Amino acid sequence: MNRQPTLHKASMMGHKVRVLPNEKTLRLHYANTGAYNADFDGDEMNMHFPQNENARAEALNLANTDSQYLTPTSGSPVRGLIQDHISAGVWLTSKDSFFTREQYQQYIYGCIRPEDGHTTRSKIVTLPPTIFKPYPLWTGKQIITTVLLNVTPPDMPGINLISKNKIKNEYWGKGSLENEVLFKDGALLCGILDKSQYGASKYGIVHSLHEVYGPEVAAKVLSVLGRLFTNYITATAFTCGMDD
Amino acid sequence: LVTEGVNFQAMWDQEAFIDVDGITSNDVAAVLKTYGVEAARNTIVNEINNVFSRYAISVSFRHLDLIADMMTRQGTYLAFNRQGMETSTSSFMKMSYETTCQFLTKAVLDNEREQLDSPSARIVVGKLNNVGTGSFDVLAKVPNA
Amino acid sequence: ENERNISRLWRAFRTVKEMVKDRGYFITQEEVELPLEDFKAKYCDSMGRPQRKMMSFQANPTEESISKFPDMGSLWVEFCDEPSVGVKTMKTFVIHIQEKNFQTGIFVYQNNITPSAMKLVPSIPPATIETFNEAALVVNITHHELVPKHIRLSSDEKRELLKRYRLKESQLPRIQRADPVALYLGLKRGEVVKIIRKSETSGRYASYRICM
Amino acid sequence: SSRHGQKGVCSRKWPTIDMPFSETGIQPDIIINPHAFPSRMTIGMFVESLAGKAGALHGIAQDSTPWIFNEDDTPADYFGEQLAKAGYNYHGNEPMYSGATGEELRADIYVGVVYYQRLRHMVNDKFQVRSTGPVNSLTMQPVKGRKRHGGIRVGEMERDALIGHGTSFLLQ
Amino acid sequence: LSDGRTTERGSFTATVNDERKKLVHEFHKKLLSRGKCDNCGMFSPKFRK
Amino acid sequence: GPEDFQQHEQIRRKTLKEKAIPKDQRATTPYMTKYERARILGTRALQISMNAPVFVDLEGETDPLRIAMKELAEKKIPLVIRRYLPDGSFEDWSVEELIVD
Amino acid sequence: GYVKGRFYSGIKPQEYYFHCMAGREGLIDTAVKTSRSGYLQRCLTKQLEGVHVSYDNSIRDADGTLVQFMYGGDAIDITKESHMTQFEFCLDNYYALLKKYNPSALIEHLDVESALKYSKKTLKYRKKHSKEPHYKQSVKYDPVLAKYNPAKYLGSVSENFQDKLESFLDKNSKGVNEKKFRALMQLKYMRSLINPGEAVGIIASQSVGEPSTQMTLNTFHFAGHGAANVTLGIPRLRE
Amino acid sequence: KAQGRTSGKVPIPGVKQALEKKEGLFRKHMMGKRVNYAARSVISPDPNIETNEIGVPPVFAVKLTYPEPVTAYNIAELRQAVINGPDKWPGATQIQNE
Amino acid sequence: RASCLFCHHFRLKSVEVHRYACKLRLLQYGLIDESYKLDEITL
RNA sequence: UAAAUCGAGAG
DNA sequence: TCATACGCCTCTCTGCTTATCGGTAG
DNA sequence: CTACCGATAAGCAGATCTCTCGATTGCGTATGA
Ligand SMILES: Nc1ncnc2c1ncn2[C@@H]1O[C@H](COP(=O)(O)CP(=O)(O)OP(=O)(O)O)[C@@H](O)[C@H]1O
Ligand SMILES: [Mg+2]
Ligand SMILES: [Zn+2]
Repeated sequence: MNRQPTLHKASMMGHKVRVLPNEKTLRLHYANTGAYNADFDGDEMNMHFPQNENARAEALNLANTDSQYLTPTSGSPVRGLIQDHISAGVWLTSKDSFFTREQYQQYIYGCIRPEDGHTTRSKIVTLPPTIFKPYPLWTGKQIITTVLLNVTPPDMPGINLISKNKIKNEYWGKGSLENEVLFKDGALLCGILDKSQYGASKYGIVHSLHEVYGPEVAAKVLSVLGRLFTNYITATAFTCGMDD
Repeated sequence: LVTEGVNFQAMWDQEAFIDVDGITSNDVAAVLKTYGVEAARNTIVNEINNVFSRYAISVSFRHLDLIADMMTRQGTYLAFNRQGMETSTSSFMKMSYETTCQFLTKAVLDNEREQLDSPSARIVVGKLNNVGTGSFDVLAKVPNA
Repeated sequence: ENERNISRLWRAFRTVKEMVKDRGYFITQEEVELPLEDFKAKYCDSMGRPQRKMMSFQANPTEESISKFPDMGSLWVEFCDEPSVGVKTMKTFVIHIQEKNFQTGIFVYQNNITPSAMKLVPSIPPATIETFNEAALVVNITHHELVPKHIRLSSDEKRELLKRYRLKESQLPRIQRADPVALYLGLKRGEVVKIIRKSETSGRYASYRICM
Repeated sequence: SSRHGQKGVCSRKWPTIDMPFSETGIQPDIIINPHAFPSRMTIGMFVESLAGKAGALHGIAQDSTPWIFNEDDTPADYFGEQLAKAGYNYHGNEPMYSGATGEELRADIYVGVVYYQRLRHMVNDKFQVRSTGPVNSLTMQPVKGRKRHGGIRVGEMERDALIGHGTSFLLQ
Repeated sequence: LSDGRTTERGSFTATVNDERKKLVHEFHKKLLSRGKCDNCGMFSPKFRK
Repeated sequence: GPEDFQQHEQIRRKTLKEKAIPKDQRATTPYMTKYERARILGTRALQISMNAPVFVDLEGETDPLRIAMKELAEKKIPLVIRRYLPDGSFEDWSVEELIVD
Repeated sequence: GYVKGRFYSGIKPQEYYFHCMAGREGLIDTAVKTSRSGYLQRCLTKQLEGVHVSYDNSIRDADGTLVQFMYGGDAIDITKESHMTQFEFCLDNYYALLKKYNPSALIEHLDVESALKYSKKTLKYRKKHSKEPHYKQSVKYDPVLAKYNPAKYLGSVSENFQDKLESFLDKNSKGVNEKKFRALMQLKYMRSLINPGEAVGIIASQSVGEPSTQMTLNTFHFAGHGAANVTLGIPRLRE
Repeated sequence: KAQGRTSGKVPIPGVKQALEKKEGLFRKHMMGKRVNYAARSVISPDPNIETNEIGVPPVFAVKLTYPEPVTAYNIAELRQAVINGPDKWPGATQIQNE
Repeated sequence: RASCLFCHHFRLKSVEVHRYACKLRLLQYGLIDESYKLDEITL
């Protein structure tokens, strides 16, 4: 799948095919747009179909989109969610967001479908609420934590990552520590997940997940996060207006 | 202290004011002529990097090192054009590049036999490439009698 | 003006001394780390004349250099007192090269050289006569930060390198015979040099070039 | 496209039920992502949406010739007064509910009416597919052109990117 | 040929190609330079195009 | 049947034998490169599709590439990789000695 | 041209005209730059299309002429270089990285002692001779990468990477000991090596050409008085 | 190199002109060729594909084919494809004999 | 040009063309050093 | 079914 | 008188290459 | 004195991603009708 002009390697990868029986446009996920340098814009791009087993096995392995997470220009990552998934993550990972048991379970199953192979374990496992009484209340950071804990393969420790994001501590109030993203044993405990975590940002959560669990787990995490922030954005939509 | 021209031998006399050991020049040809090929490669890398740095774009030094080494592969300040291209074993690559007529006569006058090594020649003759998955063969272990 | 000329002469003398020491002949730190006062005391007349007749010397190889290159022989450094290059003045040194059986000779001229000498420098093989300029030796090029360290490789090391990388002599990166460091090292054609580049991503790493 | 250079291909025909209905029952016929605005700074679209909403509410036509409003007669205030008089939100927002979950959205959604033009670049004049069709004569390669059932071209850049991967069999 | 530095087909690399090209160019320039053919000492007519 | 072909065959085999690097002195990467893995998988898939015998349990699999990946996981691929050095010499590694990832 | 208006309250007619001027210049430059970079990228890739990493870890052209003995001097992939300096991150996820790498199964086909011994000897030699001038530093022990294959000898790492690892292990005194962490990171360096057959020349040409398409985004005009005023950007690349 | 032209319309290109420029034979017919089995269309987003797949329209899915050779394991799937035919996806368009 | 119509040789000296031919023959097999070492056989 | 020139466009 | 085949009918960059005016040895 | 060797002055030659549409195609002349 190629778009012109092909200025580098990433502008021509090999995608698996999903036959969507609706209309006549090539439908592309949202992470690839950063590498392909296209907008859904009237933009057009070719789709070549290799016709022998060597080319099949060599576009599935050497030219596949998973292997092109980092561009060779400087080693910086090139994939990641782009525009509204970032805002959805900023709103969901803020400590002002609490979810009941039903909302928590629905948000988890909306992206960790075990029938398609999204999660390794055959049973979706959840977390105890952050507020036991008066009534249970989870958190968006708990949503991220259990998403990671479900996609991450078992018999392996979590991600111990310490990073930062672009929103200063003064924006969240006084005495706040939301500028420092902290992962401990695979559980998100501080800071929000803005563009600096998933996207064209170095040493983020997705970059660390890639470097620890291989590129396939990073791709799965990217897809799952994009699906989760999509389902969260329908329930609590993001809007801009004249008052802003 | 920066100047607006290149002449090293003049500042060599002014050792009292100027430390002659750290005289680095923007120009590459003069550096090659007065300091050697390796200094030319170093200044090529530095000049090709400082333009990227000024634009806040990061390019790993392996790419620039490879470019400089390819540019000074004959001990001379070569370039990426037909005037610094004719020194190549494979002719089909140059003919595909440009001036197909001129490079054809220069290859047919001396009966230049080419071994189909560059990707351009292999593409012309329709052979499997030599870079990547084509840099080796594959054999089969047949258990006969 | 004579003070500046003497300073340039002393800098050229020190550069020649360092060049010979790098080439691999027995030169101690004496006569190399010679201060300007010592230079005026020894290589200067009652007025301050350069007296380049007295600064000519013969350099002998070290024991380690002899072991490395058995064919290496003695060298002679000649300073031209005549402002230009004279045919007879250069011919005297040229004939003395084989009169004393000198394998190598170094010539330092002031301004320019007659082009009959250019046809005459390769007249006594295998003895090599390498010519230099007084204004070109004011600053040692190898001392520059940009210039890496060049080490000539013996026949054994060159053969080992070629066998290890399965190369032909012509497939290595080339260094010009007129390169300023090639003249410094006195590299013959076919002699592989070793370069230790201070890479930005690997610190020290060794690269090889062949003189051709 | 709108009248402010906001391009975009239609993505999906969102069913009316899944469309986010408003308090009054109006389900918008076109959804534009809010992220398109910060980079292009087309605040004219924001002004036009609420101006048109006020015009449709009051049954009047609002003029929009440049340089009628100034820094003391801001159009946002001018049409927000009309919206408030009609009884809607002064900032053009509208209480909206998600059509899939039925619960009220987190914030007040910005709604209005804007003039929209359908461009002539339909997808029926841009899509091609070739398995095996007519070929050339002196090169035996597929012909050029969509109307001729011809193949697409992979150029020097595409070949370089195909060998940049190390993929030799893909190139072949 | 005996010690293995070159086979009977001849070794052809970039630097030997460059040296051969330079030698041939200099040979042509020297050929076109001097008249008065020294094999027999006779001037020859000058061609033009 | 001339000796003008026997001599050519003999010299060809002599040159090929002098080209081969003995197993005791090959000095390349013991790991299997990504290109080598991809080419091995593709060639094995081609052979399987062309009705070559298989050694793994075909647990309801129809993709020759998937069968090749399963064989590579079980290290039962009967293929030998001839890594080529720039001069022309080659070392005959096989998939068994080569270790993946 | 200094317009005091804003896109929320609108811009006056003269400010509108000036902003139209600026937008037109921006669009003209955007149109020009894309065509400008194409010839540079094409020439670079046409010349460098053949040079590739060989099985000696020395990169060279298609015919065989050597360009570099080691890719950048270290032969490590730029893509996999990302987390070779993050010693804190590697120490934190030691257990996950060890499960990923499995040093137990990477022993029967590896040599561990010779490269490590030579690396220690060379490191002590450089530390003893560090306070020496660049030209006077006579080479007695070449870098370990020169002799021992980094893809077959554990511990044959770069001088920069080894220096950084030793400095980190000395400054940061932490169940993981320094020995196991050093072994894990040496295995990480071994696995983070560029594979033979990489189209390094194509990669270099693309990585030098494509970033030049993002040129003139930052203008930084030479507003200084009597400055260098050296040519900048695509013209400088062309020269 | 041709000589002689007063007004003319277009000077017939020589065999050299057929191999020289960017539109010549080399740069237009071996350094890059038109390809069979390839499609092109407009792209539209889809956050419901697994970040590594492509949304192939059914119009493309009925024209682009792959030559799968029949085997013991492929017989059922390919028999079903042949029965479905060239119009009902998944299906087959040709059966290349031995 | 650069040819003689009378003796039917080049206008160069036979010794010079022989030296050039020897240099080119040496460069044919790749003896890039012996070609330069051949110049000092003026005697 | 072609081939060239010019004109209008999309990314 | 008058139609289709034959005969043509003026605002960018890098080198390389040739010719021509100065100089040195013999 | 004069030929070989250079050192400009001028001219010459070669350069400066894909895709979709539409339109168009010479005067000039000279003899058998
Ligand atoms: N001459 C050219 N060559 C290659 N691509 C071109 C081009 N002219 C236009 N394009 C394409 O036009 C599109 C414009 O996109 P860009 O301007 O680079 C990102 P943007 O500025 O953020 O757009 P936005 O303001 O709509 O958000 C690109 O996809 C580019 O490929
Ligand atoms: Mg686009
Ligand atoms: Zn004659």
